[PDB]
Amino acid sequence: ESKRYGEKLKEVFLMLDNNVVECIKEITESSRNGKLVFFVGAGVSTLSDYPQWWRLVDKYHEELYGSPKKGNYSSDEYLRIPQIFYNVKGEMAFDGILKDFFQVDKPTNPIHDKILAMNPAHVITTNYDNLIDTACWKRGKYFSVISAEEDVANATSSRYLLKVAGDFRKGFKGENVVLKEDDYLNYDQNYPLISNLMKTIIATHTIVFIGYGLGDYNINMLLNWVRKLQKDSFHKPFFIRTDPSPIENETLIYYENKGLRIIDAASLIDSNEYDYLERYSAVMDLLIESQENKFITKDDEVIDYIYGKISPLFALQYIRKIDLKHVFE
Amino acid sequence: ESKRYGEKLKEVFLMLDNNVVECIKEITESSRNGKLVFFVGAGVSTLSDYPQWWRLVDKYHEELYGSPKKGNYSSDEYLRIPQIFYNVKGEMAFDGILKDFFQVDKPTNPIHDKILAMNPAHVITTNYDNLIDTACWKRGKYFSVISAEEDVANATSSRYLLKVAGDFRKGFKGENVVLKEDDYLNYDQNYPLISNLMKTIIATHTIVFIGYGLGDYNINMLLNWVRKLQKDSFHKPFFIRTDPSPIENETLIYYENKGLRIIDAASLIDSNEYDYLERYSAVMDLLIESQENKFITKDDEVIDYIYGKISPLFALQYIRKIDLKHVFE
Ligand SMILES: NC(=O)c1ccc[n+]([C@@H]2O[C@H](COP(=O)([O-])OP(=O)(O)OC[C@H]3O[C@@H](n4cnc5c(N)ncnc54)[C@H](O)[C@@H]3O)[C@@H](O)[C@H]2O)c1
Ligand SMILES: NC(=O)c1ccc[n+]([C@@H]2O[C@H](COP(=O)([O-])OP(=O)(O)OC[C@H]3O[C@@H](n4cnc5c(N)ncnc54)[C@H](O)[C@@H]3O)[C@@H](O)[C@H]2O)c1
Repeated sequence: ESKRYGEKLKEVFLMLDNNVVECIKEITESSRNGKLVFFVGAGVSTLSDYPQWWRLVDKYHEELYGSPKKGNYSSDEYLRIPQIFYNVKGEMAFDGILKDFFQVDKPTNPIHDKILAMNPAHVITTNYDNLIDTACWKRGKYFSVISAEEDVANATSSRYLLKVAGDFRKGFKGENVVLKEDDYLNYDQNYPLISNLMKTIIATHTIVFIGYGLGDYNINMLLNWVRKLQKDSFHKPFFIRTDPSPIENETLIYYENKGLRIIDAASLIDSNEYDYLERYSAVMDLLIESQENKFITKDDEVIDYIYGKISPLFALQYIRKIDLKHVFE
Repeated sequence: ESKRYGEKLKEVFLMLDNNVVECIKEITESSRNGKLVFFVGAGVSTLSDYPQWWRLVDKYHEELYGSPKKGNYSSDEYLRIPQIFYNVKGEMAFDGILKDFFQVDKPTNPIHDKILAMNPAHVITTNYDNLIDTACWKRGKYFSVISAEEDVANATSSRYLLKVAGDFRKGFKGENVVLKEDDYLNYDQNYPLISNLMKTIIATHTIVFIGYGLGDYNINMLLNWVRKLQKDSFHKPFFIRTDPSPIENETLIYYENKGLRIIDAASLIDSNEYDYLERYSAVMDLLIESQENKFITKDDEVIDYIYGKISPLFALQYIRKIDLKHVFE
């Protein structure tokens, strides 16, 4: 643990392919320059035992028909069942179940802290829990929260916490979040400001995609928007994938040509089929410890961390030694 | 069968709900006025043993990932797996699978003839097989086939056969149909005239959906387009549903509020789990035998059928006896 984990991370750093090393090098540089923006989704919140969306679709399904579905719900059944419930049963009944499920208090997993350990310029989450807001407040990093159209102009600070999928701050109702099918069908007409505010950060910042699946609605919509741009014209987003099985090569080639630079979590380490907290932690600790220069051991590498900090100080003819402990950390 | 079927259909009609009776009467009136259009899907081709699309999505999966998938493909897999196989293995292999799977010759089931016996003014189909074209040709009905943009202007007849999903007439290649995921995204740009033609036919005619699942992709786009329209302004399409299990009440209310009048084939008879032909023929025979006046069993209907034919002739001073045999057929 104390020694095992420290040795394991440094050992895994030496076996990584050049692609993962380049991805980590770019992520660390973006974080140091101050242009790193995380994109948290469902998966960084379920580590805090937050309910998954299918557990509410099942409740809607068994309150409409009478029995849970015999299988896993598809992408259409995630938006169509709650819409059938809203149309048939009504709106107050649709909000009673939301109040029952989402009126819970849960802790903040360590990942929520690690995301704040890299100093992200912004944070773009597509979930409605206040776990990330609580973590940011407790760690002392003030972030202006933007969960409504009226919040875009009234931004007190410069760092954002854009919740592009609504929020339950104003109350536990379905008019503040995007859950049904018609909510997605009218997202660009009901949220015209948070769409621009999200598409601008993606184009003028480094983006990471922790906590997301590789076939989500949001990821595919973002890739559809990205394909409408020109030749390169922007930085390809990084995608931390933490699924149990290793990613197939065909599906990796298919997605790496659409913009993603995938960093699979179940390839640097071997873990159990349910140890998700130890798959997020591998990538996050790899990035954080790459920031701290722990994974630096070579003769030519010390002539880069030394030249890369002394070379700018060449126009000056004689710099003081009292502040020379500032050009280095 | 031979003689019991005539009594069984009459009993079913006598034991029908009033909504289905009204739907059948309106359908018969539309057929008699020449304003009936049939929307045929990929459920009248499987009666001819035509290869279902999930077999191609299974061959693509087997050739990509080496082994078949576990379970049943969702909506996204129906459009993404073919797209991944395209982007990875090339258009040549994509079309090689298409030619090997779709270059077959199947007969025309009795439903293709019951469809034509109702005398439709148009036929809109999302399948690519030429089964409906063969059925039209082998009965003396001339329909102008329309499966590409260049065919819209070069039409010669007034009765269209609008294949709104393409056709393999000009070669068994994937560029002549809509099968992938990017084909569906760029459909309004690649088929701007066929969409307008289909929308105009839907607006100015009576539509019956036969062969489509209720949660189909195509149906849920027409249902979204038909909501952007104003108040009533048109006629709600008829949907002939022939699934093995009866439709639930909530899902019936959900789709009847979206502008659909549903005729459930699994609620008018008692068929087996795989007796799809006996359910198609149970709803396509009620309409045809209602046209033939096999259900008139009251004096208020015999003094009305005669009156609807004879009343317009009251203007004429005297009609010949060889025209009374023309007024009635
Ligand atoms: N889809 C259904 O109807 C259904 C039915 C029964 C059970 N489940 C279970 O719900 C879980 C999520 O299913 P999904 O369809 O959203 O796949 P998903 O990959 O789209 O889930 C999103 C991401 O959540 C992340 N994550 C972090 N901790 C997790 C945890 N304990 N469990 C799951 N994900 C975690 C993962 O990185 C995952 O990629 C799965 O464990 C699944 O077995 C789903
Ligand atoms: N639903 C899936 O994703 C899936 C996946 C793998 C295999 N399958 C198999 O394919 C069959 C149909 O799958 P689908 O994707 O077309 O969904 P679906 O059942 O909704 O098919 C659409 C329509 O085909 C009509 N039809 C007429 N004859 C039919 C026949 N012999 N078999 C099936 N439908 C007939 C049905 O009335 C239906 O409305 C299923 O019975 C199953 O054995 C389905």
